[PDB]
Amino acid sequence: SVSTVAGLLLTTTIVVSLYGLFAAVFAAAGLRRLAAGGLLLTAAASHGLFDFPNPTIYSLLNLGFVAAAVLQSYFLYIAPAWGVNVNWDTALWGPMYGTAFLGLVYGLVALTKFDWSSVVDAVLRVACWFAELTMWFWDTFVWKFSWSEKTRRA
Amino acid sequence: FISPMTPYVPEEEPTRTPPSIKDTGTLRPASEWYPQWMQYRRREDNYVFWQDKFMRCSTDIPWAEKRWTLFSTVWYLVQQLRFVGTPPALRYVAFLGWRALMFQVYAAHKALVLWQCKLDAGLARIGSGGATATFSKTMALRRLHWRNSPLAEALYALNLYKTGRVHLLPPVAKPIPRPTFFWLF
Amino acid sequence: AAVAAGWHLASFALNLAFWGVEGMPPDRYWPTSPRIRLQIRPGRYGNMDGGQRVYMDYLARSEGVPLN
Ligand SMILES: CCCCCCCCCCCCCCCCCC(=O)OC[C@H](CO[C@@H]1O[C@H](CO[C@H]2O[C@H](CO)[C@H](O)[C@H](O)[C@H]2O)[C@H](O)[C@H](O)[C@H]1O)OC(=O)CCCCCCCCCCCCCCCCC
Repeated sequence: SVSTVAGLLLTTTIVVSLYGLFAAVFAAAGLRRLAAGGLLLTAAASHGLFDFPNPTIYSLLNLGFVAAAVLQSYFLYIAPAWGVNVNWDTALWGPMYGTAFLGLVYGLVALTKFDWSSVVDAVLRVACWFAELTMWFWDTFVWKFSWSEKTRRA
Repeated sequence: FISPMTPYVPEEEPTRTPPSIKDTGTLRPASEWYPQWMQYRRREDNYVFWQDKFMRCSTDIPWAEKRWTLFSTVWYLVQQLRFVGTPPALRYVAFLGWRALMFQVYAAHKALVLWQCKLDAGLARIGSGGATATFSKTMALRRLHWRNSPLAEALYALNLYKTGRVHLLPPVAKPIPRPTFFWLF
Repeated sequence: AAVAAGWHLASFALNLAFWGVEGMPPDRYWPTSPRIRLQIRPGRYGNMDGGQRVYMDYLARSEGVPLN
């Protein structure tokens, strides 16, 4: 559910795309409604992957999800440089970019197992390196640890 | 099921230490060290004077007095300032002053109890005509030893005032248990 | 100035009424020796035979006797 990083991306996708549909469809002009109607398909795919239940049922859904996330991250990313403008309609134009982003980082957090364990390991490694830097800075500039600590064997 | 006549009165654990064997119970100061009745008892049966100090302060402490709470945490500071934070010389002169004041308030309470006996006789006359004009000496000692609740005092006074019956007494008030409110006190 | 000196004199008179050790219980959290309170013992490095002589002389001077 919400206890895994891929689950975080999926939940985020669902939330964002729900707000997207509720900001565009609920509120060549019809393509602005078709591309937001497809956000509910994106939400359906992410609610399918929310229980990723034999994994072979959702493996092909994951492959289609990541391939079309790459296709959206091509189309929308080259859209401003190809002539069309994206900044005009915020409440319409935002959630497709957002779900493409979450889709790409899903193809990075899924493809490599990742999980909260690697996040905690990376946070601990960064904090540990900063801890050794802090200890070296203290022992070299502030107060020697042989002076600060209590010498035993008196 | 196995109902033994008298309805079973549950006997809870004591919450206050029993009063000391040198106590008087009458608001009068106790003696300095020896409670003065030992001279009217045989030697080597007066062993229970130190056997009151033991089991009043070492071996029979009620567990309601060992409770750790916020109020007892605050009160430890008052007791510490009294015992190890204030000199015993000033504690001694304050002890003498408190002893003299308590003797004076005991004399005042004794005079008040005698006047309450006179009021007992007056209320026992107004309520039985003129026949009963005495007063209950056991109730006098009960007032002196603080064994009466204010409700018991009012009920007895009303009882005298409208039917007489000097020697019909209210029940003796039970000791007040130590109040406890979780972690507060 | 008399009020400030009187406050200091009141503190000193309170200490005088304290006087000595009487009236105070022994405390298991505060023994009379800091070596008891902390954990300070002599070990292999530092202690030498002559140190007994020097310890004897220091203890004689601390007790107040002019013998060594
Ligand atoms: C011949 C010598 C000349 C002088 C001698 C007599 C003259 C004057 C006596 C003192 C002044 C008046 C005292 C009246 C009320 C007592 C004050 C008090 O609060 O009550 C003091 C209590 C009573 O003492 C202890 O009291 C205990 C607790 O009982 C009572 O404790 C409290 C009494 O306050 C509560 O009322 C509580 O309800 C009640 O149970 C025990 O029962 C014992 O009685 C005893 O151990 O002490 C405590 O807890 C508190 C301890 C420190 C308080 C110090 C207050 C005064 C110090 C004066 C120092 C000046 C030195 C110069 C000398 C001249 C004196 C002015």
